[PDB]
Amino acid sequence: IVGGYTCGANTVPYQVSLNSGYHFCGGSLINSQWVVSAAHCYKSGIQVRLGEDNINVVEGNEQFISASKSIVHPSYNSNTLNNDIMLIKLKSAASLNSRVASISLPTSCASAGTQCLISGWGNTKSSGTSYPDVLKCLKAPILSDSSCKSAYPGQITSNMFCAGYLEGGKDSCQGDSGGPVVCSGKLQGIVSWGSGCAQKNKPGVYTKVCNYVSWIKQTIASN
Ligand SMILES: NC(=[NH2+])c1cc2nc(-c3cccc(-c4ccccc4)c3[O-])[nH]c2cc1Cl
Ligand SMILES: [Ca+2]
Repeated sequence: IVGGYTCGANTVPYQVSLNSGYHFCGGSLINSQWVVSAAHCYKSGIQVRLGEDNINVVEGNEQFISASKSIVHPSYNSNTLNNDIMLIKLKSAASLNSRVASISLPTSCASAGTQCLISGWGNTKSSGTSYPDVLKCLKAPILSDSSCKSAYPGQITSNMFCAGYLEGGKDSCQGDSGGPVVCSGKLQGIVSWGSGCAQKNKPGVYTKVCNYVSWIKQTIASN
């Protein structure tokens, strides 16, 4: 997260870190046994780390659980990143509490101008690589579809939306991918892609979760 702030330990209880010996992507807990992340964050050997703040220090509250299976969306396109969503089933259910809680799925899509909270342990520099130990937060609005398509002509599908600041300076970045975009307490987006981080007129693009609620529910119900 570039231009953001320290969230505060466990103030984002649904945030998870996907780990394979290092943190590579974020994700969101939606119930005690399933996490939603981005399809391009898929790899085998994933350990989901819940209740984290400093990802390099066991401070207490952490629960490390192995993924039993990862389900990348069948229509995920790695060249366009269209349908960039994946569900991860945990080997055992997590113990929920105030520090580890799930976030709700939306019932309707959000409108432009909605202010949302984006969080993660991704890079904090626009130019260079500086990864933080603790969780960073950023409040950012959903942009209009016309501004998004103007920024990324020909690359935005109806399963994506832009959020951020066109002036640059504040944005999500590498390492934040797969993590949550929460608006009014509902999970509306997943950190997906953008051109660089915090560049002027190049906002972040997020997977539009409201278009996948039936898919998520049906997939969880049959697995
Ligand atoms: N808001 C943005 N401008 C942005 C920049 C990103 N940059 C990345 C990114 C860059 C290189 C590698 C990865 C990566 C993907 C999968 C696994 C590990 C790293 C990224 O997510 N993801 C990004 C996601 C966003 Cl939304
Ligand atoms: Ca820790």
